[PDB]
Amino acid sequence: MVMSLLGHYNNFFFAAHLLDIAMEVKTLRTILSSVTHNGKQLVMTVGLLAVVVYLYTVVAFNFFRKFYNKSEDEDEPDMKCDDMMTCYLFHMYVGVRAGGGIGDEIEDPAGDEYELYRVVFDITFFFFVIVILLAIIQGLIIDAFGELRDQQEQVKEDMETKCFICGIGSDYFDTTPHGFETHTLEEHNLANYM
Amino acid sequence: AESILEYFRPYLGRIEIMGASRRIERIYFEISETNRAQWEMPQVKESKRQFIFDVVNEGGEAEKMELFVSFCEDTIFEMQIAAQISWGELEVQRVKFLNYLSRNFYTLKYLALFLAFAINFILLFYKVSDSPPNMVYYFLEESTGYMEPALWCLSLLHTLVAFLMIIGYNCLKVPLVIFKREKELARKLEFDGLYITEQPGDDDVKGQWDRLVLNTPSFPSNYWDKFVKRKVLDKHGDIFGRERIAELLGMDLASLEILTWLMSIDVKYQIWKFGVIFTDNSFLYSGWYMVMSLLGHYNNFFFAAHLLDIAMEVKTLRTILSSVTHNGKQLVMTVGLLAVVVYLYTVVAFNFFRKFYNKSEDEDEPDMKCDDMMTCYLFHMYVGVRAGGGIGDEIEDPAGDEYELYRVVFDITFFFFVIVILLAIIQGLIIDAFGELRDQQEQVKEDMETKCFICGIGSDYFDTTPHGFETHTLEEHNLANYMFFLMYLINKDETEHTGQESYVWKMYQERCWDFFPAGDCFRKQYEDQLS
Amino acid sequence: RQFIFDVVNEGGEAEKMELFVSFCEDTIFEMQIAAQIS
Amino acid sequence: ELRDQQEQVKEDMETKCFICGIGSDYFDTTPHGFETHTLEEHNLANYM
Ligand SMILES: Nc1ncnc2c1ncn2[C@@H]1O[C@H](COP(=O)(O)OP(=O)(O)OP(=O)(O)O)[C@@H](O)[C@H]1O
Ligand SMILES: Nc1ncnc2c1ncn2[C@@H]1O[C@H](COP(=O)(O)OP(=O)(O)OP(=O)(O)O)[C@@H](O)[C@H]1O
Ligand SMILES: Nc1ncnc2c1ncn2[C@@H]1O[C@H](COP(=O)(O)OP(=O)(O)OP(=O)(O)O)[C@@H](O)[C@H]1O
Ligand SMILES: CNC(=O)c1cc(Cl)cc(C)c1NC(=O)c1cc(Br)nn1-c1ncccc1Cl
Ligand SMILES: Cn1c(=O)c2c(ncn2C)n(C)c1=O
Ligand SMILES: [Ca+2]
Ligand SMILES: [Zn+2]
Ligand SMILES: [Zn+2]
Ligand SMILES: [Zn+2]
Repeated sequence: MVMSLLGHYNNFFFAAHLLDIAMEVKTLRTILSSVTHNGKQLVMTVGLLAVVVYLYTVVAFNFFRKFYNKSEDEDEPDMKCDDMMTCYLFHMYVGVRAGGGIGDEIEDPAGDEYELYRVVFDITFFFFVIVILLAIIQGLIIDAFGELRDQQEQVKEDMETKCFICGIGSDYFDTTPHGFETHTLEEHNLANYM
Repeated sequence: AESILEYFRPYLGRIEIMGASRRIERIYFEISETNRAQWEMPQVKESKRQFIFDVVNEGGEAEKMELFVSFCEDTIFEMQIAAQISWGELEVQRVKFLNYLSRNFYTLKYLALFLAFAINFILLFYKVSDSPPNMVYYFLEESTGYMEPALWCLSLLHTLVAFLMIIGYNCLKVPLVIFKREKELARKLEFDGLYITEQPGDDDVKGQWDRLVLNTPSFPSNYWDKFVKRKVLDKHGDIFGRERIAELLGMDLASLEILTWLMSIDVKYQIWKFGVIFTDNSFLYSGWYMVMSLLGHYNNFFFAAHLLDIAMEVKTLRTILSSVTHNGKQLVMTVGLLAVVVYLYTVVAFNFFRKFYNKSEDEDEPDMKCDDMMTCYLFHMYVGVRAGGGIGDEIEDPAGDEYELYRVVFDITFFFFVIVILLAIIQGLIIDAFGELRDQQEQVKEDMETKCFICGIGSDYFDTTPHGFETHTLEEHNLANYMFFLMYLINKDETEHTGQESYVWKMYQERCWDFFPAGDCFRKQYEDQLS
Repeated sequence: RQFIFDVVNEGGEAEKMELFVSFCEDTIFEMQIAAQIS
Repeated sequence: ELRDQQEQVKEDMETKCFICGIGSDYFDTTPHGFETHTLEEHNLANYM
């Protein structure tokens, strides 16, 4: 209701109401439940994916501060490592979102100069931050899925097979023809105990 | 008699042992308030949960029972320590201080964790300058009454707290360590003859660092039986010279004889002891944390190493990272292959496609990254692996004839393998590792939700009567009670032991764990009759 | 359907029965409301 | 898939006998039952 009142102040606020297209139609709710199921894990995963980009920020600084720099004009400034957080930023922006990590937006060791340090650096970066971490993320959700399904199946079976009121199983009730279908539809029915 | 039979409900216990007449019999006894009071504190409760978890999903299924008795024996020690924490004149202050640093050890840990984030937030403001306020570093903030003075001040507090956790660990979590270590030794010598008949056997390094204490005159220090050295002389004392086992167990000549500090110190025991700890994986982590806090005074960016605890033991991070540490040798192994394949490609390219390479533009174009199988190997592990279509995106373009259909095959093969197959396998392993932990956990829980620990009977038989598997698992065969018995009988002054409490005692002192039900239970035995 | 689902895969196994009685007590109220609107 | 197969194998064993087919239950009624009917009586190496 409040967003529908804001829709009269600026009509683009009516775009907020399309978020119901996620709330309770069963295919969208079961899909989004795989993401919600598993929260503190994920919100923590992302947490690590920040303390693992802060450390690649620090190191660089101390040593590789020249191998950086993103300008072209002779009077080249735009030094994204000569100030406070800019690097932490440059590492959470340009970095994380790429293919080979920082190694694709920072000069090129090539010309000697600690060559075998910026190689190690980059390869260690991309490998962790892009395989390991981003991988773990897809990992959690897939599991969360399998998880819901397992619960559901357990439910159904525990039922297809045994009684609610009492606890006897199908066997001791199926020794006779159509048995577990009587001791659960006539005798110990549920609706009737109500 | 309901009032009475209720006031005394928390101070009674029902066991269900089987012995003598080959029949099930019930035992009743009394438990003090303090005996039960030191059981519901959170530290012991979490120990129960962890022990139950790692005995159903590892190699038990027969010898699980002796592990349970071993579980009781160490919680016996644990509860004694907790009771003790709740010139000349300075000794009263020092015992009160050591009891203080160990009484709240987990608050010192949270306070060190908060100071790591407080220092690292202040490090985001640094800045480099071409001249002073070449290569001059400044704290680059508005003066505030903050920044530089607070960065100086917090570096002392983090080092003080990282030092106090060494003392806090050494006076709380190391006693039990040295304990679970003497028992072992004094349990091999007698009922096996370790050094009296066989021999460590090299491989067992542990079983060697510990050939130093045997002779020590305080071997059974943190261990109840200060007589072990005399039960081995009495046993393996004939088949082996009574004057030969009268050495590798100290008691030198004792066979016949059957301020402070600096003044009395078994130099040789202390040595042994020290060794035992510089190898505990929890002590080495605590030592590293302190060392990095000292390096934090040489260059303040070393305090960024302490943010790695944000992975070590908060439960969402630990369960997430545990999916990566499971399947270790697998992963590393995979990468190994991903380095042989990109080599079986280096060898190839070279021989033929060495011109299709080259990464220069100047007329005098050199930068030929294929004039050495070394550089080629790098160019293939650098530019290559990390891309979208593999080498095919950083190496000219077949197009112009020249083996066109060879560099096509090359690239497409390289690509498909190294980027689908391999990188895929990696994500594969971790996901599985996940499913793996969950399965174990579920197994644990269920095996429990459903069956008994002491014996092995299942729910069914029990659930025949209303709420069956909640009594035979909450009264009779309870677990906590098969433990309070021990502590009880240990106090009961012998001469006043009953009949059943003397069958168990003699069976405890001789390690014959056959007094546990295992397979049966009153209800079953006395079925027909009534119970 | 929803009640049956969330009593087998959570912490029942003993006290499930009082939940069932609690289930009946609220559907008792529900049916009374529907009568008052028709 | 491979893991499932492996687990099945192990368990089918941790739990039941090879020569005959009786399970752990009918054997564990007594103390350490199965660990006997699979290490003394119906051992396998011995039928060899
Ligand atoms: N009291 C009971 N005791 C044992 N089993 C029961 C009991 N009530 C239901 N069941 C189990 O659930 C099944 C019957 O559920 P039913 O399909 O009637 O519920 P429903 O989905 O509301 O019905 P409908 O499909 O008509 O909507 C039976 O197979 C039975 O095994
Ligand atoms: N001696 C036993 N024999 C059979 N089952 C047992 C035994 N001890 C515990 N259990 C099983 O474990 C459950 C009781 O565990 P309980 O929850 O009391 O441990 P806890 O988690 O330490 O307790 P709390 O939840 O109060 O911390 C019961 O459902 C029971 O089936
Ligand atoms: N004949 C049998 N009948 C039933 N179970 C058997 C039989 N043989 C082996 N087993 C099962 O396998 C297990 C014994 O296998 P064992 O570990 O001895 O094989 P192994 O791995 O060759 O031995 P080791 O571990 O010494 O190499 C027992 O737990 C038992 O249940
Ligand atoms: C497994 N690491 C350790 O042993 C450890 C060792 C030392 Cl010397 C210092 C700290 C802060 C350590 N880290 C923790 O001890 C810790 C990190 C997180 Br996140 N939570 N957490 C914790 N766990 C329980 C109670 C209080 C806390 Cl603070
Ligand atoms: C003397 N004694 C014992 O005999 C004992 C014990 N714990 C188990 N036993 C058997 N403790 C702590 C003990 O002091
Ligand atoms: Ca007496
Ligand atoms: Zn029924
Ligand atoms: Zn039991
Ligand atoms: Zn058999």
